[PDB]
Amino acid sequence: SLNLDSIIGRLLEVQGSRPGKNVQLTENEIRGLCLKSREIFLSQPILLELEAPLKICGDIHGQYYDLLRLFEYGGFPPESNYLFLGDYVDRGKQSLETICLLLAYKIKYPENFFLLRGNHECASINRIYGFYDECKRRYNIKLWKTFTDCFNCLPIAAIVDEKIFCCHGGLSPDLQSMEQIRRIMRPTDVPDQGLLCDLLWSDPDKDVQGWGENDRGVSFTFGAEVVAKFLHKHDLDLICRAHQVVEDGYEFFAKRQLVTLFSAPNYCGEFDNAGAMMSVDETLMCSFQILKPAQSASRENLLE
Amino acid sequence: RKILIRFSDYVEVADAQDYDRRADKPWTRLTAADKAAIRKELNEFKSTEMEVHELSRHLTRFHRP
Ligand SMILES: [Mn+2]
Ligand SMILES: [Mn+2]
Repeated sequence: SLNLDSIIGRLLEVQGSRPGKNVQLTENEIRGLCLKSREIFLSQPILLELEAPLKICGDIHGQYYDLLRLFEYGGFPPESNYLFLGDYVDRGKQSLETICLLLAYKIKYPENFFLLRGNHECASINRIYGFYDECKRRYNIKLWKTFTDCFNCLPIAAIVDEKIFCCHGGLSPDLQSMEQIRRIMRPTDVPDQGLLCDLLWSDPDKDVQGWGENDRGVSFTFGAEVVAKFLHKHDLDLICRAHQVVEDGYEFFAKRQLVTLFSAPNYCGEFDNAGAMMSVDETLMCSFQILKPAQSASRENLLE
Repeated sequence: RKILIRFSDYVEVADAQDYDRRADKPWTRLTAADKAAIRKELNEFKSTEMEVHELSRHLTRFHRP
C-alpha cells in the first residue's frame, strides 16, 4: 500500500517551517512512489498530447522551498494542471523532496499532472551532479537505482493543443517526423548522441546559421532559421523548452517562436535570476508568472 | 501560415523565498582515481542491473574505463 495522501500532506506541511526542512519519508514509501509513477509513465505516450489549460514549468534542481512557492502562486494540484520540462534533481539542496512531491502528484492526478525527462534524469549525469550523493546520505544507493528505473521511463516531449512543442533541451538534426519520438521504447538510458540526446541537451544560439557545436561537449546548437523551418513543417506555433538559466525566468528566441523557461530562482544561490512558469489558457493565450528574488550550464564528459 | 497562440503583454511578478540556496558541488571533488571508479560503477550497473527495453539497448551510455 501507498498512503499517497499521507505522503503529500507530510511533503506539504514544511511550507510553514524553516527553509530547508527535510521531509521524513520512509524508504518503502519512496520506492512505492517510483514504482507506481513508472507504471503510469509507461501507460501514457512517450510523446504526450496535452490540452490547455496548462501551466508549464522549467528546471527546479532540488530547490524544494521554491517548488512549494511555485505551487502556492500557480495553484496547488489539482487547482491547475501542470507540465514540467525536466531537471528536477541535482545541483540543489533537496532533490529528494522535490522529486517525491512531483511523483506523488503524478500518481494522484495522472491525467492533470505531467513530467518530462531532462538531461539530469539519467544515471550518468545525476551520479555526479548531486542526486546519488543525496540518496546515499539520506537512504542508500539502491534507492538511487530505483529512481533511475523511474527516470528511464519518463516521457520525452509533449505537444500542447497541436501547437506548442515542449521538451527539455531542444531540436535535433535527426528529428524529421514526430513518429521518430513515438518509436523510442522505454525504459531507456539517454545516449551520448542522437535524437534522444539532442531533445534533452541542445540549445538555441542566435549566432548559428543552421546547426552548430555545443560547448557542453555533447549535442548541438541550433539557429532561428531551424526553429522557423521546424514550426512550418509541423504546423506548430511555439517551441517551449528549459535547460538554460535566463534572467527573467523566461526568455524568447527567434521572434517569440521559441521560449526558454527556468523555474529555480536565485539558482543555487549563485545567480540573480527569477524563476518563471508559462500559463496557457483554453484560448491558447500564453502568459508568464515570475518569482523574482556558463558556470551554470551542466556539461558532459566530466568523468573523462 | 495562420498562428493560433498569442501572448499576454503583462507579466505577474511575486517575491521569491528569501533563504540560502547554496548547495554542495561534489562533481568538483573527484580525483582521477575516483573518476575511474565511477566509470566502472556506472558500467557495471548498466550492464548487470539497469533494465532497458530491447529496442533501446543501443542507446545505453557506457564510459571508457
Ligand atoms: Mn538544468
Ligand atoms: Mn538541463
